Amino acid sequence: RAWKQMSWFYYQYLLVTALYMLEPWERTVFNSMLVSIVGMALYTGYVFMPQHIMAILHYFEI
Amino acid sequence: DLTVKEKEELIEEWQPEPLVPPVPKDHPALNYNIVSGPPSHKTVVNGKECINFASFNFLGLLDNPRVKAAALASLKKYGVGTCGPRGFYGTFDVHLDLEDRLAKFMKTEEAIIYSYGFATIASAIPAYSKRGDIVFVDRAACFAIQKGLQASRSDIKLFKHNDMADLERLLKEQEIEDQKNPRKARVTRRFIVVEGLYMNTGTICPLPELVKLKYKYKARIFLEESLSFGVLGEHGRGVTEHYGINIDDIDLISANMENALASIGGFCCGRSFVIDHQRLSGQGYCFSASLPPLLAAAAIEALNIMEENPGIFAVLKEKCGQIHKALQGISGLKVVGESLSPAFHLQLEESTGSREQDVRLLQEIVDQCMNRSIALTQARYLEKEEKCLPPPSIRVVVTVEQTEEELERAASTIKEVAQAVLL
Amino acid sequence: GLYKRPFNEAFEETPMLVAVLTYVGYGVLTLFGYLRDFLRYWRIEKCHHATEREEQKDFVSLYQDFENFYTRNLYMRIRDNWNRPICSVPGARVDIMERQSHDYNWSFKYTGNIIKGVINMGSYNYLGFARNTGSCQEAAAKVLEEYGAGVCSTRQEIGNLDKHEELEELVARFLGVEAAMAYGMGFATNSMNIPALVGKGCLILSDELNHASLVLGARLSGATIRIFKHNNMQSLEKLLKDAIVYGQPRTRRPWKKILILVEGIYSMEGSIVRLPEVIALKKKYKAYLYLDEAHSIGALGPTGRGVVEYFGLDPEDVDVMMGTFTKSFGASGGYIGGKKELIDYLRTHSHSAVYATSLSPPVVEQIITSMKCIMGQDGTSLGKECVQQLAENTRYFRRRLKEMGFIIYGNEDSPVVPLMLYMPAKIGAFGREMLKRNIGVVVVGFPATPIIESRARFCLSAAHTKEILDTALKEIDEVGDLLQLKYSRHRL
Repeated sequence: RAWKQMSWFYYQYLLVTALYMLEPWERTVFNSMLVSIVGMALYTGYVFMPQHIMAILHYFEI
Repeated sequence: DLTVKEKEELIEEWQPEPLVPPVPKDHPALNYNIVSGPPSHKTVVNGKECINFASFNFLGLLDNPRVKAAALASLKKYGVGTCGPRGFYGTFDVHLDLEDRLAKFMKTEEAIIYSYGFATIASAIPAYSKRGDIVFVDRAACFAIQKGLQASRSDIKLFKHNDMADLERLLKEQEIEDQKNPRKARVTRRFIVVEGLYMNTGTICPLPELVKLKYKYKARIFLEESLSFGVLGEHGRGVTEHYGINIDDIDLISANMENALASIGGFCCGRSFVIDHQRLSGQGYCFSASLPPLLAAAAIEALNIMEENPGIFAVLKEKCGQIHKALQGISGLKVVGESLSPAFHLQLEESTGSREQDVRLLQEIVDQCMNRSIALTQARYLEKEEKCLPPPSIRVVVTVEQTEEELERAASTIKEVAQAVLL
Repeated sequence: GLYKRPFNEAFEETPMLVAVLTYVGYGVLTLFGYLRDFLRYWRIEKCHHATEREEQKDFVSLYQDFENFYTRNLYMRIRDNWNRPICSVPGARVDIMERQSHDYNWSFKYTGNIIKGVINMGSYNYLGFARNTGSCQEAAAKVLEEYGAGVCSTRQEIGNLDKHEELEELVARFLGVEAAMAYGMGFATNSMNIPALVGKGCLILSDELNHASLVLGARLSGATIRIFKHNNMQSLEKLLKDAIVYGQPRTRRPWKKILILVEGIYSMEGSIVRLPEVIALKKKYKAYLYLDEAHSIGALGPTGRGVVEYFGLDPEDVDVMMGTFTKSFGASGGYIGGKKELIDYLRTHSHSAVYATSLSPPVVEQIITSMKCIMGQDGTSLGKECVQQLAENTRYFRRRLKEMGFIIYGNEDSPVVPLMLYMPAKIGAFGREMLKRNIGVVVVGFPATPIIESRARFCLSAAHTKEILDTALKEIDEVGDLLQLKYSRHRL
């Protein structure tokens, strides 16, 4: 049942970001750019931002 | 500035004009002709039986039993109303079949259907021409073309009727203006809006010279073929059929299905590159309901009848020639038009000073003819609105239905009546 | 301006998050449109577009690229929701020809199959006079057999028939005005008869959300045009005061006339005009009123006479009453009603009366029979039942959708129900998801409506029965859960 939930979440992502309209290669281009930017932000956060905030967030989630 | 007291008394004092000015009692257009029945050949006008020389029904397809049966079958299938625009559940299969039939009939890639004969050209012109463009339109063009040119805000430059030296002069002057400012010249579009057979005058345009001018001065061409669509050429494809001009040269060809095909509507045909823009930028298309199915089916059946035998065009041509030849020699009137033209005009040779007296003379002639069983009509114009107002004139319309004897009687009746009244 | 019965309307505002996501979606589409345009220009990808012929390459380009930007990159992606062909009478249930595309909506191929029994909510038959059987159809068939289809000349010359006179006097008795005139097209009615009434030196106070025909009619005449906010009567009063006090723009001369262009029901918004306040203002400031009643002439009022009967007012107060037969009576046409002098002036000085062809004789008989049915001439009780059923349908549908959690615009009595989607992808998604479940709806977007407010408009009818409405409500509820379309913070 979790797979149906995740497919629905992806469908909502497509509806919100207007990727529903676009052809599959355009979707792949957008997703690649998004994950590249996410990785860049993660690396920059690792270089400078303290991990203490991450530990606090993990404790709050747990 | 102004006090509240001053503004209140200003609002109190103001008295606006009446909504509509008073109309004189003796206005000819105020009285309407009541046709008791269909406006067919041998009709009844004002209670008097008359032979119809006034209605634009060239091929006699108005009361053809095949056309009526086709329209009745379509009415039984769909009904009378479309109940929506072409965008919103108002596109039927008959509309697509009719568009395809017109595209195949005119040897053209695409055609588009408007639901009213005025709106087709009055919405075709504003779509392609915007503010800042140059338009070279003929002096003697119908009201629909003028309103289409007014709806767009381009620059309109009239030229003399069927004068190609004057179009050369205008296009050369615009060439100099282009040389002065190349930056604007690169973004200014030139159009030439002409008509195949002119309703006002009754003459025909010189397409060969117009096409050479298009290819010399890079100015596109729009053609209106209201009268010449179903009457000119061997297979009745218009004036491009008449001259032999390749239809690809003409960029847009607009006509109305109301004269020859005898069903309400209009259409515009051209390449897909040109036509497809009208489906979104055509106001008469996007913002109005579609053609009722029965009218579209009647148009399709009329197209079938025209395609089955093209001899009716030849018989119409010979009838026009014969009546035009017989109408020559009136003592007080003169014929304005060409032999090949179905609908031409009779105008006074020596016109009195006032236009109202000329209209009164022509209407007395029309009434005296109508008492003798010939239903003539007089061309009706808006005096104030028209850019170039033609002289008052009686309209003569010829049909494949009117036999030779009826044409001879009409000619002799007009001769007697005009020579009596002008005496 | 006094309302004898309450005037309850609601226009709930766009939530902040939904507006932000709408802007993000439009931005993504804009960037990918720029990318596709760049690829197409450099021929890296083949173009499914027509090109100007090689003999016309050195001509000035007919279309400026930026002009068609919205159409190629945004409208084309969801073009399948519009121009859907039908092959049946547009009753409660319609037959849609099935079509498919293999190059992403650039060209459509018709598959053999036909979708049967589609619940229809895009057609305008409020009173359910769109049927292929009935007394209207028999009368139209008889007139088609006798008079033929289409007339071949203008009204002034030979195209004036006895049917036209019968229809005009019938309309005059219908509305309650002294005289009326009929035209072959409502768009033509507006665009040809607004320029006759006013000219240069007259002011036209137009609504914000007026139809394209009214705007075109105002543009064709030389009158100065000013715009007031949609049903903001304080704004109308301010513009009236300023126009009367100051005068013409360059030379501060008084105006010749002031004409107020309004509508009965605004189709997109679904809001009924505040007519009593407009009449109070026009009586206080000596203005003229042009009331367009395309959507309200059949739907609204206890006996289907329009807004002037819905509010209980007097038809003599309104100077010009335009109207269209396409919506309710089921036949194409248009009309203007007013006093005798106005109608005589229009009969003499109207563009369509001089240059345009009359109505078709088969259509005028359908109109005549529909009107005689509505106002009780036929002897049957179809006129009362149709209006009562339409009112009940409107109440039921609007109540049920509002208590599901959707955002609905407009007055609670208007039969047009605009549901709000707010997002560009959901415009296509809603249409496709509805059609999969055998409901046809009209989704409109950026050109007809503002950029943020995207809506699906349901046009209810007296043809829809309670079972059709219940089925439609179930399917709309399920699709709303699917697409997360319940943006209402008030009720659920």
